[PDB]
Amino acid sequence: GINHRGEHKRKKSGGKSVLHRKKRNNRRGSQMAATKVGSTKVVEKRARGGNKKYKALRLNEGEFLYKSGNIINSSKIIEVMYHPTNNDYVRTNTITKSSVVKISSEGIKIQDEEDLKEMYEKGYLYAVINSRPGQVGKAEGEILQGSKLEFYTNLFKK
Amino acid sequence: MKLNIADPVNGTQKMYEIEHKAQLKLYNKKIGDQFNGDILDEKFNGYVFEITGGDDAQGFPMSKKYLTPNRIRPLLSKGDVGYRCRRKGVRMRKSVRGAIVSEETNVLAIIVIKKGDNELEGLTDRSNPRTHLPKKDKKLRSMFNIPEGEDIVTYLKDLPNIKPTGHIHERKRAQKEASKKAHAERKARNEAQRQQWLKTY
Amino acid sequence: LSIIKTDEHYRVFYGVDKNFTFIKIDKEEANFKLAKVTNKKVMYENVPYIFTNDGACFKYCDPAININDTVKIDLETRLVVDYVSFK
RNA sequence: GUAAUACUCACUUUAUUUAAUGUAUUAAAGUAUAACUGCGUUAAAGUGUAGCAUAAGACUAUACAGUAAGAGUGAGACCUAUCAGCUAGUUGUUAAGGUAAUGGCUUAACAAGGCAAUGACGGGUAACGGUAUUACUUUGUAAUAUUCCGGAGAAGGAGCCUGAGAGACGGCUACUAAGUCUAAGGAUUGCAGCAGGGGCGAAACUUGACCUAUGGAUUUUAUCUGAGGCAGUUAUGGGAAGUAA
Ligand SMILES: [Mg+2]
Ligand SMILES: [Mg+2]
Ligand SMILES: [Mg+2]
Ligand SMILES: [Mg+2]
Ligand SMILES: [Mg+2]
Ligand SMILES: [Mg+2]
Ligand SMILES: [Mg+2]
Ligand SMILES: [Mg+2]
Ligand SMILES: [Mg+2]
Ligand SMILES: [Mg+2]
Repeated sequence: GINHRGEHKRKKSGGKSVLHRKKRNNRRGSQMAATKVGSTKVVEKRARGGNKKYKALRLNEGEFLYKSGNIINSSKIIEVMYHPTNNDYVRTNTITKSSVVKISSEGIKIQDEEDLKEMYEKGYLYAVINSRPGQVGKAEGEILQGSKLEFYTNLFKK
Repeated sequence: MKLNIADPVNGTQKMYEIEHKAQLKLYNKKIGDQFNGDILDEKFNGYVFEITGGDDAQGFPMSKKYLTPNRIRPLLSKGDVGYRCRRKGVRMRKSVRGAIVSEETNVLAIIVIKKGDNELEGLTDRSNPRTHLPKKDKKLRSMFNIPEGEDIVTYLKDLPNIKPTGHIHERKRAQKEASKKAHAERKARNEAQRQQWLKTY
Repeated sequence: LSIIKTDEHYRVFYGVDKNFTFIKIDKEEANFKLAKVTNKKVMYENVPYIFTNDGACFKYCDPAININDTVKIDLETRLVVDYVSFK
């Protein structure tokens, strides 16, 4: 269906290329699975020689880590704020790797810092994903603190 | 059409023939729907009947899940109605018939739910005896209340022989405990070496 | 290799002209076996290990045995008995 | 079919997967369908409804060796100027998806790069690459379907299931070119496998016996084996010899 071969592309000089064999099963691809937000759902895959893969169609209640106090706690996922490569994913609410989100601060026990205090009055905090959702099958990430919060907030919608 | 009927409580099945003027009553009825036997004949008064299968004039069977009057050709797989497999994972096309009953139905398979007034001389009268017994000892002991666990002997004392399967499941259950005996003593031998290995160093 | 009948034992190594030979040996040599270490590291739960050429694993050996030294396998208790260093 | 991505040689894979093998570590009552019995169907090819039908089975995880395979870098290889400019996912940066895995392999955003008289880009081949092996030679040329290693295809194209490993064709689905059976409703075929027939040509053999020896199928002493042996037809060639003393 979808191949990853290299025999079809042009040469370094720009001349055309010619094929001599059919499509092999060794280089075999799949379509994109866009992980949405909703009620949870996980389907299984079969890879080469056993080795089962997990893909997540609709994800909820991802895990996150507090960097200062060094504890890990679960939270809900509300909205997406920024996506690096394509800016259309923010209106469709798809979660991929390295895309910042907005999480509930209910179970989280935060320390007293100047920056997080004003958002902690409301329910929301910020986090950034660090795991492949479509292949591992679950999201994990870090909570934004310090100058890392200064970098992303210049890129927000405003 | 000629109807096929069977008795689930008696184990007898028989065939019968319909007049033509009762055949138009049975049109547009999905497989799996009950109907009263009064509209078919006067002989079948008080009878409750249910449709469960049928064949075509060319021999093609009728499916359950397709909901059409005419012929269809789907890609069947293992276990469906119409295709009996001979290899593994090998699926192919066939030709089946839809669920609803029209003028091209040739025979019908009909179950008996509730007996009417009159008894059938060949269907409802005689009973056919059962033929096979379970091999599992736990349900074999429930029908014949014997506590001393002489399954073949007390059946010979009751005397058609039945061969139980309690010997087979006992064999691998003995072999499963056989591994745990030899595996556990292995953990003692390396620990006696380990404490001895740390005495010098 | 040996036959249980007739008490015949042989050691297998090459001759002189790159061919396989079989040399009859004694019962005092019939016990043991020689091999050569290729790799050594510490496995799970802090247990040392030494890996030979054929793929046997051995633990809790003498710390004076290095990566390239040879061992002497008893072949009946499957325990490392003697070693010869590399120099 | 492919003028090089295929092949040969020298390197890398900390960027990857491996059923059957070897040595080790770990863990441990309930629930279907067959064969069977019994009622049937159609020209054929195949298929259906019952007997709460009834059996054996199914609901541990990893290391390191060992075989097998995938993916990269560089160098070599026919004729043509009456073929001198060529290339736009083309060259690069950032980010993501996907694969067992590196990578414009695919997609967003930005930029203008990349190759050439040391022959780019085109055209032709009556072109499968090396090699064991033959000739002719004073630094080496020419042939190499033929023994062995490697690659590609099963009328032409595309797509996929099972599986450790197939884009498989003595496995399945569709279209195109050729068909065959019928009670006219439908059903069905791939001899570049061994014999054999037809066509084409100047041009090439028995519709034969068998597991004796070498091997393969998860222990191969009795199962299978047109793989592989043993015989018949032919001035394809090379030897040891005859037709007298
Ligand atoms: Mg049944
Ligand atoms: Mg683009
Ligand atoms: Mg050649
Ligand atoms: Mg042909
Ligand atoms: Mg093949
Ligand atoms: Mg092939
Ligand atoms: Mg094919
Ligand atoms: Mg064939
Ligand atoms: Mg032939
Ligand atoms: Mg000839």
